[PDB]
Amino acid sequence: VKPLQVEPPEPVVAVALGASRQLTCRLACADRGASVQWRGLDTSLGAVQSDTGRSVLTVRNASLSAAGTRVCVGSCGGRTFQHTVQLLVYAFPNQLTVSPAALVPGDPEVACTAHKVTPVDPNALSFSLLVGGQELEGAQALGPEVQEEEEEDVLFRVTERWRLPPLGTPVPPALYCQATMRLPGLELSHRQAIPVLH
Ligand SMILES: *[C@@H]1O[C@H](CO)[C@@H](O)[C@H](O)[C@H]1NC(C)=O
Repeated sequence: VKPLQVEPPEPVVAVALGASRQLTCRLACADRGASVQWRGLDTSLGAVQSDTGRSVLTVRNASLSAAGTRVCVGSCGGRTFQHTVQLLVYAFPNQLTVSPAALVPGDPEVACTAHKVTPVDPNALSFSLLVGGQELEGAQALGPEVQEEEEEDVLFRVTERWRLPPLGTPVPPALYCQATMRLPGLELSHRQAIPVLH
């Protein structure tokens, strides 16, 4: 095993807005002046270096400013070791709004808005329009519209819209909007019912 080890070891660690995470950097060293440094936001909270074999970095009540690349550097007997890990701070939406909130057969469009979300990158944040547990075939996605929420941290409001196909017979009792967020080691989802009236 390498002299320097970080737990957790993954190159990207995701932390929710308001949550906590602890990164422990351990350096095995027989010599006396072994040093462990946590840095990466040196222009900000700053770098911290100690004569030690163990240094723990803790993010508490994570804010978006906690995000960024951290590096643990260990020095033992003139040799230097490192581990680089990106902290990703995200906010999964705490509310979806569907418009219209209920559909009548024949309605041509439905919109689903995710509130207070970040990141908005479509490679992480996705929207699906389902009937049963399957994607509704023929639903044309008009593309996410992104805006800031009103005024730490600035979060976003993201709306997907679909032109609807005929819903067919038998008419489904509901559609569902699902917002899904995919990050390293994580898949988060929010499915909201859309009643179909009449
Ligand atoms: C967490 O952070 C926010 C500031 O963004 C603060 O308003 C809230 O009270 C904090 N919670 C604690 C425990 O300090």
